[PDB]
Amino acid sequence: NFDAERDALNIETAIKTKGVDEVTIVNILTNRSNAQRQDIAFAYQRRTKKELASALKSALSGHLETVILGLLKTPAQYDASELKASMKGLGTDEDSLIEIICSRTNQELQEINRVYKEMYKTDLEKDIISDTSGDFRKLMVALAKGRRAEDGSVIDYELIDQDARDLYDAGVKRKGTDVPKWISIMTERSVPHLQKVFDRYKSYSPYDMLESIRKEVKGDLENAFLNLVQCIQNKPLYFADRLYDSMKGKGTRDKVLIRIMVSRSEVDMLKIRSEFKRKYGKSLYYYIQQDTKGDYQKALLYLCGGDD
Repeated sequence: NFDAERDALNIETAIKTKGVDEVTIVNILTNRSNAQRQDIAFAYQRRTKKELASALKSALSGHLETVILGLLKTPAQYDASELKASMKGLGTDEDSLIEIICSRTNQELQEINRVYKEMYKTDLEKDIISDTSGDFRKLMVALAKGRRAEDGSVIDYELIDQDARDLYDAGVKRKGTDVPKWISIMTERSVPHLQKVFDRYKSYSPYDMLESIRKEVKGDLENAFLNLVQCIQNKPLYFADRLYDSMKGKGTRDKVLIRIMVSRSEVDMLKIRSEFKRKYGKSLYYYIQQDTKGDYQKALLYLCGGDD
């Protein structure tokens, strides 16, 4: 059962069923890859004459709408749209903002940039500028460029030690504000490289990288750098934490959990589950199931993908 024509027919049926049949809509869409869902949208329009995203908007509501509409976007469109979303307000959610931009590669970031401009008729860099300020704007602008180095074949041990010390020297030896130095090293070196930088940093600081930050820069670049480093060091662990933080406490910050599950079900969902189990003892399946209800939850559970 990947047959677009049959998928589109079953969804048309399910959408025109008196009172909609969400069970079917969810069983189909959360069990097809992003590419497969694109062929279904196509075949659905071809078949019904209306766009599928449009048909589901009318058919669906609450959190399930949000989940299903997101899934229909290609990854770049999705990211593009969640960057718009999260940078509205003064430009509010600075966490969500790194979440989306840390954790994409240079090439995903060129697509995001290109599409963003297309959907919103304005460069991503301009809204970041509008919706952020101070050093956070300088950081986000530079990340969004997606200009990290790629990879030298042998591990470039030479440059690591230099960066390690330089981060320590700018951050906490000299210390006020050679924050530019932090911005550049954190944005222009490859992830693997920076992972090693974070290990060798321990040699220079009495604290590990994360501990060293706690107390430095306060201006969001404290909290923004705690997020970026976790994200570089260990993406699965990073999303696992953010997933848990969204589901902890009375109720749920359903934006973060939805975005993550939709955005990561095809990238590293298995490692995320793995890490989540070890760090909190319970599986991701379980907190979701518990913390969500209805067709909404089984849509997440399907995107979670497995009972652990």
